[PDB]
Amino acid sequence: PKIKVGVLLSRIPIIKSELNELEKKYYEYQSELEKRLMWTFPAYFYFKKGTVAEHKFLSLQKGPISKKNGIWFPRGIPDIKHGRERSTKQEVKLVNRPVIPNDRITEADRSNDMKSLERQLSRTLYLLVKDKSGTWKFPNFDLSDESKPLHVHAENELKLLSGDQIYTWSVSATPIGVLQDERNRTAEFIVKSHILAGKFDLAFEDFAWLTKGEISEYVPKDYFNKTEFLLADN
Amino acid sequence: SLSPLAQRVVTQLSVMSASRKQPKLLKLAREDLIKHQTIEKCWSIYQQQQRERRNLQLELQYKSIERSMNLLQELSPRLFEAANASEKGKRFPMEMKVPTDFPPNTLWHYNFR
Amino acid sequence: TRITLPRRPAKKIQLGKSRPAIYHQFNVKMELSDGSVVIRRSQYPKGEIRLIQDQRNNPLWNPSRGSLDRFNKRYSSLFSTVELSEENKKKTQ
Amino acid sequence: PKSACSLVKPVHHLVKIDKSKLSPRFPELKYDKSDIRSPGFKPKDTHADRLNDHYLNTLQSDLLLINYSHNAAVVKGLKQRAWSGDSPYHLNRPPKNPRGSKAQLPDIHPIKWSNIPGLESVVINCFVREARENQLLAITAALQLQQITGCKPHPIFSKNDVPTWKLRKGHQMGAKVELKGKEMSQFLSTLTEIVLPRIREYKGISNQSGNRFGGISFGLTAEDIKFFPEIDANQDSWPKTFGMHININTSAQLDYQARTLLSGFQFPFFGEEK
Amino acid sequence: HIWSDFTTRPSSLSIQSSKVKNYLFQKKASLDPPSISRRSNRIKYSPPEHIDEIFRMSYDFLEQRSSKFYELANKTKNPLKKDALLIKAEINNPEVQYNFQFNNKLNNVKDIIDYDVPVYRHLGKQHWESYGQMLLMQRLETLAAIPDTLPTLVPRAEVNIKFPFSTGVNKWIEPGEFLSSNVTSMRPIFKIQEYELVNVEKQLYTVLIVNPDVPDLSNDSFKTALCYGLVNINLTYNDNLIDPRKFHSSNIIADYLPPVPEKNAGKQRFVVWVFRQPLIEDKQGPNMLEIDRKELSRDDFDIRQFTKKYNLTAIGAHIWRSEWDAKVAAVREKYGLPPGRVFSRVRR
RNA sequence: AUUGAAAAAAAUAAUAUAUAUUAUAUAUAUUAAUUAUAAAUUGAAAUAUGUUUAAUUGAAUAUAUUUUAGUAAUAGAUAAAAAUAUGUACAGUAAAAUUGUAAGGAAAACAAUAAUAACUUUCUC
Repeated sequence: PKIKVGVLLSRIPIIKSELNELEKKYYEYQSELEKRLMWTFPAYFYFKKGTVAEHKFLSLQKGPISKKNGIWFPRGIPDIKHGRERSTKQEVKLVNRPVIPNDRITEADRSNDMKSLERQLSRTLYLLVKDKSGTWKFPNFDLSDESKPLHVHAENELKLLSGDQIYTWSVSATPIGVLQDERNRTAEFIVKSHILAGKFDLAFEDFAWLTKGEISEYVPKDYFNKTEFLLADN
Repeated sequence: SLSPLAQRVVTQLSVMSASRKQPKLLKLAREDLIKHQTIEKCWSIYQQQQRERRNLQLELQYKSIERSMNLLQELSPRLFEAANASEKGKRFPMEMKVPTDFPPNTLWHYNFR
Repeated sequence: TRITLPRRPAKKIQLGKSRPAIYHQFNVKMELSDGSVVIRRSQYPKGEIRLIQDQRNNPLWNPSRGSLDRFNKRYSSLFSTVELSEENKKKTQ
Repeated sequence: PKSACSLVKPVHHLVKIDKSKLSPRFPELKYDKSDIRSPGFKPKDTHADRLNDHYLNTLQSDLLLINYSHNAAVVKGLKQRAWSGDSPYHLNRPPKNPRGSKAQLPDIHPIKWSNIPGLESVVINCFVREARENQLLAITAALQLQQITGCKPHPIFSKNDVPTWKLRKGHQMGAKVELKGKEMSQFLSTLTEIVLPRIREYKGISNQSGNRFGGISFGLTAEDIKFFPEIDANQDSWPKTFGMHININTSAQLDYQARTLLSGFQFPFFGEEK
Repeated sequence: HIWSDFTTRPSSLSIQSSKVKNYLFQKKASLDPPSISRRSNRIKYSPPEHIDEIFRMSYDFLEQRSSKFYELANKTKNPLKKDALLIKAEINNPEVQYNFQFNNKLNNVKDIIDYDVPVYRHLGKQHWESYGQMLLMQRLETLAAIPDTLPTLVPRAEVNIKFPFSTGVNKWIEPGEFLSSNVTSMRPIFKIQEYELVNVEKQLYTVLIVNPDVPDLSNDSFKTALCYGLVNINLTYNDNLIDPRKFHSSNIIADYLPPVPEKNAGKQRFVVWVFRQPLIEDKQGPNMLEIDRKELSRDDFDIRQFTKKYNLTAIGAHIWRSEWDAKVAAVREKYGLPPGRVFSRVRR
């Protein structure tokens, strides 16, 4: 049987994963529970008495309503220590420049450019390739020599395809899996490797960088079943 | 009584201490308590499911690797030997960074070295 | 001789009544050397910090991507290679 | 006391009697600390841990792939050897201690989907030696630790006595703090990003550093602690500052695996490996 | 939405209180908790923020899970497995949790906590294991009621006794209590609460109160005494209080003789044992059993031998213990028992 | 109970009140507190009563009445640093040696160092 070299290039996510609707709400609740149970902010430590910095902090803050004799407090009598209502959550409001974070969605994402690497930042992108036929697949390469190791050969092939734009890193010498068949007596040993910093851009007609959910749409069903578990969900 | 250094130490100690800084106990109604329990239990179940999914995936990957390596051993001994080496001092590349909360100004570097 | 803070009588935390130390913490945004922002919980009161020297501008963490400085500043008009070639006769040593 | 003879009587049933539950003494203590009704309640899973998420997604699969050795069997550790029964004096004799070591060593298992190496715990041991003179220095060190971590420190006391170093027994000297879960992860992330780049000439954690089994360590000077953002934000509040040891405990079978794992979280490693 | 449906599912799984149910299921945290009865206290109270939407999501998640379980549950044929599936489906239901936790389990009202329902029965079992069962086991071991009467116990049914007819006061007896001779003058009332899946129609039970500590001066030791013996009793998960109402005179193999401890004879353990009958196949209806009433004796009673004879399995137990007081003579006189012996204060 | 928001009730336990019994039970009502305790010409906050600004509320400021700040460690049934050495109840396991780690070095501190077959529960193929 012919030995062939499968390669799937894994661009790892550059930001946090997006939270599930269930997850977000739960986290908010836990944060609010924490706040309710949180201690008083010891302002006396962080801000020295009779100082310009303290004064601004005081102005930003608003104090708690104290207990006073001859008055009904229908939400119980105020329990105060270090200037906080013990019965409730405390809120503490706070080059010289405002830290403005960048948008997590990108220009590429908006346009839906599949060849770009900046198109999904919270997901793991995988390099797919379209051959002479209409099928998509992970980059295949013929291993005729069999002198060098397999992963190294794969990397060299990728580099050749690129024209030395790509900068990859093999995770290991061990192959993740095999794609095998009876019609063509061959064996495609799949290597894993990580794109670190470069273009691809280019026999194969077209390519794309896709998440696990999009690969199912592009690639055949049997092929997907064979190589589903290899891909990360996020 | 005390020096300024002693005072500052006491203040520092206070920052860490629970003395007169902590609120009342979080009391709930019985209905509220139940609601909380149902929230927590469901969450725990979800977390377990996620763990199983990930664990299952890992097991599947391991099985695939095993299947591959047996095949490699059968076909080309040299290739199998090359694959199965001690990767003792293997280091993850310093470019594969831990994904931040929000992305940088330059999202991706196209040139290198 | 030994400098100390002499202890008062300790307050009896009853069994079951012990409460966990939940310190007051703010959600603080750290903008690193480049524009990548990251949220971290912090005890000091500052909603936003921007950092100058981080892993994201250190050469050790990204290989692929002040006496000397003072000297450069105050010998700038002269512009100080050609200068090396001029002042490097290797006969005397 | 009529006697000191301790002797637990056998029972006539297999039901496991939890004696704590039969009392009415500590009603708040019968609840688990996870339960909302306990005064010991704390919101655990407050926000999504970032380093942990990264490990789950990218690293864990990669680590598994690295650690696969084909048909790798278990390597048994050094254990207590039994005596050959070639003499009647071997008959109730305690077993021979292990070959090289006095203590027994664990078995090294092959890495599979279950036992992939991962972060277990961080411990930040700060023993300030000037606090043999000044107890207040121990307090300041503990505060610093708390600031750095967002976790409650525990006081270290002088366990030993020695004349050469002016050290008594039973004297409060610095503090420690075992970080676990999300706080630990945050602390690691801060170390990777903020602090360890601001050390000027740092090559890395040594490759000769570590336990024999999945534990790696290093230490920060008093100069290095001034880069932590809680410290960093105010120079003025901290005139003095104390170094610290940082014991990272992994779920790794061996130390090279642990080193590889830490590298995955952006820890540089410089020295010649064992 | 399986948990809102009550076509096939019992009524007990819902909360019977309307206000409580409304509070549980609302779209905003507007209403105030029915548990807090007082207006001022309600005003004072503040529930934790964001709790509603998350709760709703959790409900949906667990409701979906329950529905999925039910898909399996109906396909299942064998009964224990089906019951287990049913339990799995409904155990995380908030309404059933509310019902169980905050209403009485001992004298359960059928509409609130139905022990015919498998989930509620499972909950009750779990509750029993948490405290009451452990306590019972401790009292059996410490007092030495197990090896002295009947080798071991594997507690399955929760057994609670009462003495309503003697005095007037209502009190479930805590295991290993010292009761007065006035209290235990007339017979007790049992409640055998069964938590295992069992054939309610076929399964009969026997109840034996035994006194291991009556002194035999010929042997210079003690002998057993069957103080009260019932057989062929029918239990039902909800209808389980063994009272003169239920059992007939035919069921009484040995009618209640009261504790009458002798002076200085010591403390006398009275340990009730509850056995279930052996169930015979290929026979519809409850399989009775005949006891040879001349063979079994009350003044000396091999409990273990009796059990061996009739092939019984001890599922439950309870114990009190009586010692001499002034009124035991009066009790004897009432029952027509003889004057009663008096022993030496010293155990020489 | 008055106040906010938009017929009732059905556990345990605690509290209040009542009574049942030579039975520390039952009935009804309600779910408090939970890390505090005197003493502060000086810090900080609230409320009330005035005055000025853009019937009004915000904002500023004066007096009065309060409230906070005395900033101090254990937060765990703690478990081989030191401290109450006799009772009882509940629970746990030491040491050495080895491999490491900022000053630390043979000798300060912290970490790690025997085996999971079977069993129960939970999630899952």
